[PDB]
Amino acid sequence: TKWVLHVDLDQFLASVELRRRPDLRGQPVIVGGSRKVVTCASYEAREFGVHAGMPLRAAARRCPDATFLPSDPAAYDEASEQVMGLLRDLGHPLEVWGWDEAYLGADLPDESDPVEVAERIRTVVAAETGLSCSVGISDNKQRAKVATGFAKPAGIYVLTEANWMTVMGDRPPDALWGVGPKTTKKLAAMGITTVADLAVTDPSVLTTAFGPSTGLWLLLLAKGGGDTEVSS
Repeated sequence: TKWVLHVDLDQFLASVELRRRPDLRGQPVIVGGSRKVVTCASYEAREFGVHAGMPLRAAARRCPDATFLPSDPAAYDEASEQVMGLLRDLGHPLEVWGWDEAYLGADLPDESDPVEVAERIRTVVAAETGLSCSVGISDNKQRAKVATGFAKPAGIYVLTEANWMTVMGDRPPDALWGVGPKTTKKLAAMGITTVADLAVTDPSVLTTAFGPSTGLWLLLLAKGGGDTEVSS
């Protein structure tokens, strides 16, 4: 059996800063750089509606008691390379995206539980770097990344054909990875508001609205499919 695991570091920039400044643990921390915007908001800060991308002044308005730290890219680079090297050295095909994400493939004995590979990944990363990460598990990239959302924070989650529709069916199309807000507004205008509805929509409805290939890709995503090749 061929599996795909997606690894995502928890509140990466903030976590790296907390190494350098332990006193701040458990408190609203906001990292800001490049007019300056939020580059990473700690989970505590997010409870106040603060999110990556927003201007710092607007962030201060929402979380007056937060501690603002200057962005330090070179430390984030270093911290990421360490983690990525650690992932690569496990021997599986690996594909790195940005600083905090990676997809890795694992061809496993039909009986082996993939969750064990995920528990070792979490342990290695935590033991060697102090950082927590979450791991999504499936048989393609997109579904694995969606699985990661349910694993947050500091967790592991498995999404396959068995539980896919039960977990996703009633959610809006934008819960799918690869389907954004603009596409889901266009879909709402055509009377399509859940993943289950999109999954059984007639191909022609989608292809005339989004073109021949995009129409079909939306069906594949909604059925839980996606890219299967990781390739290092």
